[PDB]
Amino acid sequence: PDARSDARDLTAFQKNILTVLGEEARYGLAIKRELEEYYGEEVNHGRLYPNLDDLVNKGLVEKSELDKRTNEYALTNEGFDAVVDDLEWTLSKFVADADRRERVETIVADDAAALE
Amino acid sequence: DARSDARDLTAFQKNILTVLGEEARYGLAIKRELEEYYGEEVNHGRLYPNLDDLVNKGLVEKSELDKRTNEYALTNEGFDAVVDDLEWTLSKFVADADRRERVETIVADDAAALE
DNA sequence: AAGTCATGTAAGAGGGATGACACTTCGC
DNA sequence: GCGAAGTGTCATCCCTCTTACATGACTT
Ligand SMILES: [Mn+2]
Ligand SMILES: [Mn+2]
Repeated sequence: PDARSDARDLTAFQKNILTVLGEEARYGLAIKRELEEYYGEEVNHGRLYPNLDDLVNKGLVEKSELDKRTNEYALTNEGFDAVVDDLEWTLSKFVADADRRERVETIVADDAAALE
Repeated sequence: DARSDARDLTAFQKNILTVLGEEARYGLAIKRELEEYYGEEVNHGRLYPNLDDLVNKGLVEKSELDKRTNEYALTNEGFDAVVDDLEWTLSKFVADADRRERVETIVADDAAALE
């Protein structure tokens, strides 16, 4: 399977969900909480749990159980490709100049400093 | 703030801005690259409503190439929206060494395609 | 058992898409 | 003129989010 076919028509909310899981697997309300900080507003859980179940059936996210009241959601290999594919597509269109490039390099470098 | 504008944007609109980040284009030119991204035919009745809706938000400047042609381009505010949801996904992707190595290889293979 | 936590779920509501129909303008 | 390019517009479908209500599970 190729992620492009199933990961280029997702809503911004669904793409932001996969971006979150790209950092590491989280449970339902942990994704809700880190999405809420991006938007600056509340994220109605009635919007989150259905969007994650759609992302699950498409093969982008997997659903495992921590308790049985809690589910830890994590990207499938296809889902990881979905994030990589869209990141390649943005950098393709952002790295249009030598100036644009190193703006990315320092963006990465700064994020490399943030780990320890 | 850039995140304020960036956060409230359809995916179809984030794609329009990423298109204009590469180069300022005219209406249907944007359409054709969005068709090459989606693998779909992009209804122009959907391209122009949003395009003008991004001009209402201040992220796109609608100039005029010819009396029948418009040239769309990103504003400074428009470009800062693209930068900061680039920064957002890169902060979440760069989670370890191999994710950093992977990114900089993309930018390397990307920067080599500019000749 | 009490108070949460975590998730499931549907009706109505809300907002963009579809698929046309229209105008002007350019090139031959 | 004639065809096409480029864009403007909307009725309606379409689909998602909102906004609640709902349950079982973990902690004490
Ligand atoms: Mn909630
Ligand atoms: Mn069209």
